[PDB]
Amino acid sequence: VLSGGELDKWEKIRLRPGGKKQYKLKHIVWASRELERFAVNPGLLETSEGCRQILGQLQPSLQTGSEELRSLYNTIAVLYCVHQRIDVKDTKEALDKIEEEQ
Amino acid sequence: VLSGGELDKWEKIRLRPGGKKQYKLKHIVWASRELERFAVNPGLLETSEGCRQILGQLQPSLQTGSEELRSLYNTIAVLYCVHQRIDVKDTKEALDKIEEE
RNA sequence: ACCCGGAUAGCUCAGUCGGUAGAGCAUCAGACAGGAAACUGUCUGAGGGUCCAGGGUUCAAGUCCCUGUUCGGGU
Ligand SMILES: [Mg+2]
Repeated sequence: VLSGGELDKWEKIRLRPGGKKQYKLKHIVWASRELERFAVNPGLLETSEGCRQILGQLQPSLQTGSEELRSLYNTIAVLYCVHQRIDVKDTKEALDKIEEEQ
Repeated sequence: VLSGGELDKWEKIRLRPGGKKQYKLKHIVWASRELERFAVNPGLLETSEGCRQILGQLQPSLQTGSEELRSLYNTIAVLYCVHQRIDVKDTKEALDKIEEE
């Protein structure tokens, strides 16, 4: 789902801006599982374009969505910046670079 | 109640194993205070034997004791390992080194 | 800008009188029933956290006080 060099990037990112907690492998695994429970092709995770399609498919449901959904949307955003080789240090930053594209 | 060199060790020990809080003087003071209310010589604190005597004297009362008592018993244990020059990094280790005997 | 409420296991959430934290799902391993078998079910165990960040009170803070960050809701 992620390359070798990308993992080392992934494992450097923090969940909260000032947090002392950062992403691990468990997040990717769990994300692919929850992707199927929502009737989505988990294969779309290993490409930057696949994530673009997923993120846009979930953008609307976010406003009315549950806390469990936003969490998923966030993890995919962070994972998108890694594929795009965009450098980010925490989830907030990832969401910002994704909104800058619009 | 404590020597100069022992203090430097005392104030390095952590209350909780991974805790970011460490022992200070207020703890030793507070322990001697609670000692007087129970009719015990606080002078027994500045000796390796004095703490050994207290710790064994309170072993029974522990099962039925208050939360504030456990606290006292622990603070005294740490104070014993410092007197004995036994190396400990937190209260937990002190309790372990006392049972290892 | 102001007021209110959240932040705790990979995720959603509980946590009582302050006294070092639990469940559900997820992940791993195992057991039992039916079945030659692939399999279809039922239960059990384990790992996994320092409780957003920084200070303060206290012998002792997830818990009480203040600040910052952040999310949602309201005016
Ligand atoms: Mg969470």
